[PDB]
Amino acid sequence: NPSTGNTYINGMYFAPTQTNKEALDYIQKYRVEATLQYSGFKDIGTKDKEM
Amino acid sequence: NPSTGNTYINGMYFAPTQTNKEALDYIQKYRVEATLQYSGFKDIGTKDKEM
Repeated sequence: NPSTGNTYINGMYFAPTQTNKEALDYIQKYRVEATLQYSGFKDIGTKDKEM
Repeated sequence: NPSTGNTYINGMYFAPTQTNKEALDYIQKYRVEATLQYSGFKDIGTKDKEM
């Protein structure tokens, strides 16, 4: 954000290395709870991963 | 920064309020010391303001 840049999040990854290429596959859904900007710490969805 | 949101600093304004137009125009130089990128907490100069 150009004004008072605080790098508001757009998304995420989870790095693949040689080993976890089997372990990152069993996780199908992702529940996230975050702290937004104008309100506090809300519970935000469980939608599927994006890959 | 493009590869990782880290927001390296470039400069530093000081906001002029109605009640402090005398104090800021009184200060000529500014001595700075911060955490650098690859070096440590070095000291860097005392150069004049730039207005």
